[PDB]
Amino acid sequence: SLQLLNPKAESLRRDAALKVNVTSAEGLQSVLETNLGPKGTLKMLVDGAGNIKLTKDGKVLLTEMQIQSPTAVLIARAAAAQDEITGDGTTTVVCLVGELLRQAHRFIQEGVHPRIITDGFEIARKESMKFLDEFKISKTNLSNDREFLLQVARSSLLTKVDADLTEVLTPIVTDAVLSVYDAQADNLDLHMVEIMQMQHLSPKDTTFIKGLVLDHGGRHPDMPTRVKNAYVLILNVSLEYEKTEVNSGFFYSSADQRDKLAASERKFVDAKLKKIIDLKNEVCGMDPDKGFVIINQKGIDPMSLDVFAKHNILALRRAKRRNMERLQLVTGGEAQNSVEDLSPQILGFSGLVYQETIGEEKFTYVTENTDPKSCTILIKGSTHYALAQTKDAVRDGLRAVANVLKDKNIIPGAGAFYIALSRYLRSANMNKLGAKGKTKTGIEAFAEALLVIPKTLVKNSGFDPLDVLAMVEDELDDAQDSDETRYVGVDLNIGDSCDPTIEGIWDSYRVLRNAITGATGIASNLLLCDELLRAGRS
Amino acid sequence: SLRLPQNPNAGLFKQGYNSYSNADGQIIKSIAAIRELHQMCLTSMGPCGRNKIIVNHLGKIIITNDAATMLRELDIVHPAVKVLVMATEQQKIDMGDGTNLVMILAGELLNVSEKLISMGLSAVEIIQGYNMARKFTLKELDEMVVGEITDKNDKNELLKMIKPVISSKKYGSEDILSELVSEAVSHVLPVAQQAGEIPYFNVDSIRVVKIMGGSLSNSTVIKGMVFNREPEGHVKSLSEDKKHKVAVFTCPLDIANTETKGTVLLHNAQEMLDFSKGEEKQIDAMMKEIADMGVECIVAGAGVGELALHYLNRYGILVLKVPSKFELRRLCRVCGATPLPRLGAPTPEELGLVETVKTMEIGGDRVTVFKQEQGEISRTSTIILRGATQNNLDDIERAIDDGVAAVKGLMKPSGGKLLPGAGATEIELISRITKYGERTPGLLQLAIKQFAVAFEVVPRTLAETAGLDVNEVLPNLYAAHNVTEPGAVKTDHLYKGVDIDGESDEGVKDIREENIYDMLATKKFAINVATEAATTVLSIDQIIMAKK
Amino acid sequence: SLRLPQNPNAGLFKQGYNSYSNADGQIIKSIAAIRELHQMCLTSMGPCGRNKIIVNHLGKIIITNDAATMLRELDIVHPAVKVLVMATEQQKIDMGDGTNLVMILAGELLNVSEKLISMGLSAVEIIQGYNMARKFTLKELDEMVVGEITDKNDKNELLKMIKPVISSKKYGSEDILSELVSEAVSHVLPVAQQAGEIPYFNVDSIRVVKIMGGSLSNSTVIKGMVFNREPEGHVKSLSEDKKHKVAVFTCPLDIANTETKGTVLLHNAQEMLDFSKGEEKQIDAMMKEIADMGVECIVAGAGVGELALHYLNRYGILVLKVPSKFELRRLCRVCGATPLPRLGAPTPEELGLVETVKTMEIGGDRVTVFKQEQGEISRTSTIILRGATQNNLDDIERAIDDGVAAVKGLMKPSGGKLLPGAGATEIELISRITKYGERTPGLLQLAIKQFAVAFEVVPRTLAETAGLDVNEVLPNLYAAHNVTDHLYKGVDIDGESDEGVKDIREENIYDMLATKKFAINVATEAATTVLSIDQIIMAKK
Ligand SMILES: Nc1ncnc2c1ncn2[C@@H]1O[C@H](COP(=O)(O)OP(=O)(O)O)[C@@H](O)[C@H]1O
Ligand SMILES: Nc1ncnc2c1ncn2[C@@H]1O[C@H](COP(=O)(O)OP(=O)(O)O)[C@@H](O)[C@H]1O
Ligand SMILES: Nc1ncnc2c1ncn2[C@@H]1O[C@H](COP(=O)(O)OP(=O)(O)O)[C@@H](O)[C@H]1O
Ligand SMILES: [Mg+2]
Ligand SMILES: [Mg+2]
Ligand SMILES: [Mg+2]
Repeated sequence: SLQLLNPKAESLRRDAALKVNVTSAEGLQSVLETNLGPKGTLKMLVDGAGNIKLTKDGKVLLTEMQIQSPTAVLIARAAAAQDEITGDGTTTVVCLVGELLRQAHRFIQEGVHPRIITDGFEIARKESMKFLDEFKISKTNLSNDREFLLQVARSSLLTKVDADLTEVLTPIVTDAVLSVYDAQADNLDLHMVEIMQMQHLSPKDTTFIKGLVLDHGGRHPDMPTRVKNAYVLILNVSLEYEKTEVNSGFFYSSADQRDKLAASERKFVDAKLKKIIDLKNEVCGMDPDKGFVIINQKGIDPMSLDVFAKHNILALRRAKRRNMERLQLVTGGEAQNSVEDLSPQILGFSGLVYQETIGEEKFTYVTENTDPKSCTILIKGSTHYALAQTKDAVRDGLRAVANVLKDKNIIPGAGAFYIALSRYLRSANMNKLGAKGKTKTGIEAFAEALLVIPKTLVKNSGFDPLDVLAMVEDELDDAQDSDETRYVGVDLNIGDSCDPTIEGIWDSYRVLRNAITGATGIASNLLLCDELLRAGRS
Repeated sequence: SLRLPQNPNAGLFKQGYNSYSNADGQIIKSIAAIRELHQMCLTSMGPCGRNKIIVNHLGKIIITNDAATMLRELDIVHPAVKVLVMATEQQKIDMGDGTNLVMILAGELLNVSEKLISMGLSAVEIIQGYNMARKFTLKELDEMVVGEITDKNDKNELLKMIKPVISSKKYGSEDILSELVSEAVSHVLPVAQQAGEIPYFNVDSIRVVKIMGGSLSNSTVIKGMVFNREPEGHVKSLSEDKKHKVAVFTCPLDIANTETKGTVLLHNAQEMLDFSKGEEKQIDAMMKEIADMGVECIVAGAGVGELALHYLNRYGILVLKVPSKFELRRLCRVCGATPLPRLGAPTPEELGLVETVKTMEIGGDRVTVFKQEQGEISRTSTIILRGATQNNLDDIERAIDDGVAAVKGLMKPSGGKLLPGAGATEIELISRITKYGERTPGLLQLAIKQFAVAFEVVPRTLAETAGLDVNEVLPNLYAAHNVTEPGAVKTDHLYKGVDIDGESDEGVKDIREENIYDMLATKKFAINVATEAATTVLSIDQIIMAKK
Repeated sequence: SLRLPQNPNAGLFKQGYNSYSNADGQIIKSIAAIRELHQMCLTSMGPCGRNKIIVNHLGKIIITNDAATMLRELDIVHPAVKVLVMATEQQKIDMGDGTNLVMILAGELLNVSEKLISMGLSAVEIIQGYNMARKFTLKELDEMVVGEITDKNDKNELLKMIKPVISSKKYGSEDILSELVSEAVSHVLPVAQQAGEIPYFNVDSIRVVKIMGGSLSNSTVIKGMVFNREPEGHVKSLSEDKKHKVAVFTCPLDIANTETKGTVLLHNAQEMLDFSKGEEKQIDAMMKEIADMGVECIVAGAGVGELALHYLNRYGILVLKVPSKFELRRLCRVCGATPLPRLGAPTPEELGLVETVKTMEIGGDRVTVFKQEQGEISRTSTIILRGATQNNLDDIERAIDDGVAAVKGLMKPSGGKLLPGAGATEIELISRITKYGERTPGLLQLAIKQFAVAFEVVPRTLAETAGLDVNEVLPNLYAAHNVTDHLYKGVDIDGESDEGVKDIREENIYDMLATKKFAINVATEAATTVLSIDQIIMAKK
């Protein structure tokens, strides 16, 4: 009846619309099916502009490649938002939504109504939350165990890269999150850790630095490159040509006044420079061994760079806005806007300050701090896409480790959480559950859809997913009567099971809780949609 | 039956998106796509290598045999080829040496990988085979090193370093090109032996000036920088000697103007009569303090007004125009001067020293001579390059830069660490990795043994480009390495290498007399980049392209 | 999200195929599509009905109110309309009467089902509702017949059958058109004391020859046939010969030749002199035996050569071509002769008798008159129409064809009897179907009640086409049946219709019982098919 409302319109409903959500989610999951797992495939994206994106992250595949199917747009926006808050779960939600639609599609063909199927998803998901309390293992932060943070960080590293880059980046991420933990217990992920792309040597040479690194360096040659003891002065005021306010200007009566009025431009610049000189007069003690540096947020007039050169003062201009907030954490001083009020207390402290000039760009390195409150991670790579591959690998590992210190609990990985829900939902009495009759069927579709992820891990290893899970179910049968509580994982190397606690495979708590909650709402709204149409004024 | 289903549910992505996976022979097509541009750089390898012509969209022609330079102007399509293209560019930036080796070695690792994949080796086991074999390769390079450069500067020792590097790029005459580069290096070295200071070198210090006409034998080395400029007021040979005092001003010479609304204000005719003579006394008072200091030359960084050029011709002061920045920055390093923005009297301690400034006709235009002399040495010397064609002038400039980059390799490491040349470095690694492949049990020995087979391209390429049969010459070279080591020490068989033309039959005796060697610091990064370039291609199971 | 998935079934079948299935459309949608053509037939129903002009791609214009004729020349893309079109075609071929009733009744059965489907009643139980209601309708039509007549002979008995049919089509003429058909039927029927065993009757016994010009009142009835031809060789002898023997020859008149192609073979010139007089005396021998038998008229279907026409002109023997074979057997029934393909000589038993033959111009063109008075004719007649326009006489011929079709439907079975007209029968069927639903409880009561509602369209169409209110005259008609005199109440078309009651026996407007039985069975089955088709499959172009 839509052809009578609009002259030209396209619509698909009932069985036509039922094949929309099932088939479109099947093709999207197949792209990320080979992605899941540390042995998963590696994809490269090349656009028409010539850029190259090489990563195993499923979020880059969704953002770079456009999707014409509206069904996957709902999944792409759900998989993207999962990586935003939890830093993980992009490819997990896609495998959950795509499979749960197919597992529930078989009963839709049998005549079961979609609503009573989606009603069983909420009943089965609320049990995963009650089971999550007994499934999680508590970890006390008072022990300050470094080995625990090493095994958790390797979960995301072994997936994106191999063991070569994992062994290098494992202590780097651990040393980065070590300074994040404080007596205040507050964890701030953005200011504590950054990703700076620089092409030097090989990607495997990436090293950790305990102090802030900047993209700027001294423009004047006489500026000291290496300063033993430098006092960092934070200046957010810029010395340079101003907007001048509509450009009123000067009017000189005689040629002697023309040059007399030209000296007024340096009157305002030298006015703020005398305050810096007066501040240097307090720290003048041990001047040859010590030093004084200036870091400005905005560009500095090259006319005034010669003033800092005679005093051997390193000047840095056009610095980032976020870098100004971290100068108090690295050096330990305070920020100063107006130069009228200056004190030695706001001055920072650094044990080593040096600059390494590579090519046309110059970088400034700061390290050796008494009590540094923040650190950095210097990302080195061979190629442009190599800088992005490490950027996506380290950043995804940041939220994984940071979420561990937020709560007191940790979730074991290796498919131990998905297999445990299968035996729990199938063996649970339905009288305890609020679902009865045909709603009992919808719960079985949710439990069977969770077993594909541990089978998807095996598909990348070449082993038969059906035969490798036969030994997992047989181990959990005798474990209940033997008075032994042990979690059974999946080892893809030998094609047998394993223990995630002994092997060191752990997963974040916030990732799986938001993934199942997010994937359930997507698949439920798609099963409840019986018609898909397109209309609008263009 | 008439029309295919045409891949149902393909509307998930745009029609321009294509999916290519390791299955269906696309990983073989990717390796076959490398061989298209691989054979292009094979004929360019070695001293007998052939240069290539590449015409861009703007019409500029760059004739060079360097793999890193040729791949810049070429438009690449296949994604995995860009992995090989960007791998050769990093080798040219970092070490400035061994660019053709990264292109050839990374391409041969994929050629031998085609047989490895056909036998059923997974992509994971192939990567682990090259990583374990490369770690053993880097350890054997330090064991096979012979000799050292020792002292920084020597007349003879610089002929064992820059000369074998520039022999592959525009071979021509040997001693002619080696003396021009080796002379400019000795000037930029601080020397100062026994002082214990940290050595320093700049790759951008030596500048090559391209001047058409003449011949290569007429080229020379100039201690100062050479520009094409026409003096404004007058030309002066400055035969009165006693050197000179020179000052450099990065700011232009003119009356200081207000940055906002510069305007002449005259209230009455009394101020108008003295306005014309007022500006003349300003430049006179400012330029008088410079002439009183004995400054015969002034370097300007921007346009200078005519009123300022008048008083400069009164005292006989030369005028130089230095546009942009980098051109003026290297001028002060020659004379040892410190620029200052003001027009006042410069500081006597910041004044430079240049004995003579000459203007003569070289390529038909007036050039200014900043050349220094024995005393009061200068840095950032320039090399005048004469040639009949401009195309040869471009690659020789890059050939000299390859020799300048070789000097940088004498600073950061502990020494030069010379390696046997003529392909003897990659050949000795074949017998060592072969023994290493047997010492490792398991299925990983297949990728390790084939990793040493990829090193056979260096002797085969040098023999093929020399007009010799690779079937007769190559097996005859293994006869020296098949006898291993005798019951006595002092074995010189490690100096055997591949010969170009001549009498063939191996030859050149021991390369120790030929003096051609290789750099160890170059071979370290040349193998690492070439291995990661082929590893990246083999680590990608699926390739996706857009719009095409 | 810009482009749709296009569905996986798009690759299945072809893009030219279109699908209309349950919940996919149709379901009182397609029923609303036929309402455009249904309203076309509603305005053409009754004596006040409106004719419709239809221009075929060939350019011929057919102006008639007959639904079977209108839907035949119209090209209709909608397939389910053809179910109703082919339903009206059966009514014209077999019975020939009631084509407008089938299209209107079947169209309303789909309209009353709009409320049934909207209430959730499945189409399976709807079919069973109309089938059980159709069986009860046919059983109640026998008790309402007061017009049973055993005569079927006298001319005044046809005023209750042929005349009511003519009243609807070309209502401007009543006694003029009824006299033309009633007199033609009296001629084709044999004269006998008692004729039993269902004497044979066909639609070919009465014919219509349309002549341009002249008023319709000037028309008359001719026992013979009127064809447009050119006589040759002589003027007729009028009544001087009285009854003359007419010989109808199938083969042309000429010297008999073989089917294969022959030619003349002359060896010597002696046979050349006898070749001229040979063909003259050869055909003259066969033409001489015809004149000896007293045959004044010879009809040869094929072309007659000049050599045969030469001899027949001097003896005064008429020659008529009659090119068409269909009209050749019609002249044989006038004289009562036997068509003879052989030439030979005419036998007395195989020759017919014609009283007189004349050539006159009715409309300005010369035609031959076969009219035979005092003679014996069997199942032959004609009706000469006079009109100013050709299109107006087209529907008049169809009105005559529908008038003689009622005689065929009356004579062939045991009888057609009579039924009260002018909305008298349709209202009585409403009270029968309504009370029938309350006798048997069940879910079929919804389909039975709506089955009686569709009967309200016929009596109100007479009031609607008369410029009357269906909310006054029609409701007052049901109160007139409250209670013989209550079965004769009907719809009145006149300025005196304000009372809404006119006796049917006054004007004697009756309908055939066998016509209504055949019209309901076709209309019910036609509406049953539309509701029994769940999915529609189309094709490209
Ligand atoms: N080396 C491994 N061995 C076994 N299981 C692993 C291994 N690495 C990752 N996994 C499993 O793969 C799942 C997905 O991990 P990851 O790729 O980090 O998240 P996502 O797939 O959401 O990007 C985890 O639940 C984890 O249990
Ligand atoms: N005259 C010669 N005889 C034998 N071998 C030579 C001769 N000249 C150069 N070679 C060898 O050929 C190789 C060419 O190196 P190449 O790939 O051209 O370096 P680059 O790319 O940095 O110019 C050198 O390693 C050198 O050992
Ligand atoms: N003069 C008249 N007065 C009242 N009713 C009439 C008159 N003429 C015709 N009718 C009615 O109009 C109806 C027309 O029906 P018609 O279309 O002829 O039926 P069918 O389709 O069987 O030929 C008849 O039933 C008849 O009763
Ligand atoms: Mg992850
Ligand atoms: Mg070289
Ligand atoms: Mg009629």
